[PDB]
Amino acid sequence: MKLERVTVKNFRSHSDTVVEFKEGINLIIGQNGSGKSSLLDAILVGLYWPLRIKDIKKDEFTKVGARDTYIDLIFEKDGTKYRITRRFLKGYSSGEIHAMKRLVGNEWKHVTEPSSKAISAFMEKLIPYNIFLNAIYIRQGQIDAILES
Amino acid sequence: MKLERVTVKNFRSHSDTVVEFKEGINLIIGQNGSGKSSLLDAILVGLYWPLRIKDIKKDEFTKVGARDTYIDLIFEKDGTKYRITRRFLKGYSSGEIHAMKRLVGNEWKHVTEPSSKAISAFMEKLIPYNIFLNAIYIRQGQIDAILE
Amino acid sequence: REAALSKIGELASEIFAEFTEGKYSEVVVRAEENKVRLFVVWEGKERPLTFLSGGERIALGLAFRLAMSLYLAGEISLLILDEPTPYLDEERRRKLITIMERYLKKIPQVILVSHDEELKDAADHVIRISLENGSSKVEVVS
Amino acid sequence: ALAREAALSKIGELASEIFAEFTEGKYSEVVVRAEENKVRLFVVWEGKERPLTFLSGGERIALGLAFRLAMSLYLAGEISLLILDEPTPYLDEERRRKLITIMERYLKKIPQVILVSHDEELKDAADHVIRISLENGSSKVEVVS
Ligand SMILES: Nc1ncnc2c1ncn2[C@@H]1O[C@H](COP(=O)(O)OP(=O)(O)OP(=O)(O)O)[C@@H](O)[C@H]1O
Ligand SMILES: Nc1ncnc2c1ncn2[C@@H]1O[C@H](COP(=O)(O)OP(=O)(O)OP(=O)(O)O)[C@@H](O)[C@H]1O
Ligand SMILES: [Mg+2]
Ligand SMILES: [Mg+2]
Repeated sequence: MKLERVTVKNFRSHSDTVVEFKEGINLIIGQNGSGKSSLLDAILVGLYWPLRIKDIKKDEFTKVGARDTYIDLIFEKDGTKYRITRRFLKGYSSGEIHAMKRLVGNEWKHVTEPSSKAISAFMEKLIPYNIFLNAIYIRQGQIDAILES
Repeated sequence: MKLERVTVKNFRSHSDTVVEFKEGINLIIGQNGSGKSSLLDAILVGLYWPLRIKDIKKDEFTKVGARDTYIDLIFEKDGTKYRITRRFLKGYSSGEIHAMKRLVGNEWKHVTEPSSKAISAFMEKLIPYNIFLNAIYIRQGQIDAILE
Repeated sequence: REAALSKIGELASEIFAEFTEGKYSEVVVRAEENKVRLFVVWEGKERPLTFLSGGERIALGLAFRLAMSLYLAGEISLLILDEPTPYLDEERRRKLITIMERYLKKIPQVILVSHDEELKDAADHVIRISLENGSSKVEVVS
Repeated sequence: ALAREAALSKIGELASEIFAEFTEGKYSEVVVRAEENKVRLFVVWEGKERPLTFLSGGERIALGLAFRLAMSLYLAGEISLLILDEPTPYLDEERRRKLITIMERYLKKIPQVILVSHDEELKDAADHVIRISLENGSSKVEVVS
């Protein structure tokens, strides 16, 4: 798996951010309270939502003054370029966006049914949640967790 | 409560250490692996042994290459000057030594029977192990524990 | 525990406010039956602890600890902290030093352990510990 | 059961190398054992295996990073990505430097790695550097290196 770009809107301290990750070592220096972990958790949210992390709840990650939360992720896995779009709204599904696509030329095409259910199942087969959590994304405060048994 | 002097022999990296604590902010600067937490945990063992903390074991804390672990703690509490002394003998638990005394005049006198159970019972009444670990000695990595 | 935390709250707020440059005006200690809830006031509204960043959490933890030791400065009088600077950036570390000269100094006795030299400034007594040949060596400075 | 023994054993040889380096040989080897699905870790010190409690707090973070790197190195073709949030806590000045070294020595063998930190010192061992600041209630990303 390789991340290309992350677009987040109204996620914690993020109102509208766009990050383009490259190959090699990508550092993001920031001070306490700046947005570092916020960006990473959005990436997690947009990939496996719904999650099983008690310390990450929908009604809490929507930027204070905002109403909708937007996360757009474009990544590459085994030659195929995928893209997942999540749009959170506290009111209706009509506006809610949950679609994972496959790039065909210059056009993105539904990899499957646009819903948390279908996208979850497809992501689980593309890259299992557990493997992402103790092998890929090491959250803040969890560096030596791997030593625990 | 106020700590006065701690003498530690053969506890993890400590061979023969003696520290004198004073009023105000007493700082101990050291590098990773230099002996800081070891000294602090020695104080905890000296005050409340037997502790039921999984990462502090009698069989494990004896300094490698030695047999005699000795901890002598001098501290004040409500005007009285106390002193706890403990000795562990690797390989011979029958050799342990536990004693707690108070400064009467200029002569340390047993405040209770010299044993773990007796000392412990007296410490739990002079300052409960529970309050010690929750409001007094914040172990490494435990600073936000109170938030949970 | 309910009655306990509902005493140090004002002090914790005070300290946490200066630790975060007013970013968080207050710390609320509410009750929820057999389980206390702590909130932080951000932009005038109460926010749950998840609201904070990792470094901010460590700061709130230090604030409570100092508030606690302060409230008990008479009956207990001692606080022992092992490595208070993890997760703090350069700025929060400088603020910590101010919080030491201001609150930590109000406690009869404090034993602080750290790899951070920078803390030497707000200390009354300094002792150096190093590993000299498989064994710990102690040197008194201040 | 034995295929996991092969994986683990391999990751341990990798962790041992990085950790010996990270600690200037203070700990010469990291051991990984398996007595019925129960994985135990030991660090070799002065010739013998020592349980993990033997370690200091900073050392335990260094060993943790060693297993994360080793882990990502062993899956570098199947996963190719490692994201570390704040890798420096508990590490003293020297171990922080040493870490940098461990970075463009091992961290550069993984296709893609996303680091996050408040330590500007890691600004060297990076390929691309991005700053994030909190301007007026919202985060602002500025591209640098
Ligand atoms: N719902 C929200 N709306 C707006 N801002 C928020 C929201 N939730 C959290 N924040 C802000 O985001 C910050 C925490 O973000 P984050 O965890 O990304 O920081 P960080 O860069 O990782 O810092 P550290 O070095 O402390 O880890 C807090 O300082 C907080 O004020
Ligand atoms: N039984 C033992 N015999 C000899 N040396 C030991 C023993 N147990 C632990 N050590 C050594 O003591 C060190 C850990 O001590 P301690 O936890 O006191 O360090 P520290 O000064 O707190 O460092 P840090 O900044 O990493 O927290 C380890 O580096 C280890 O090598
Ligand atoms: Mg963070
Ligand atoms: Mg320590």
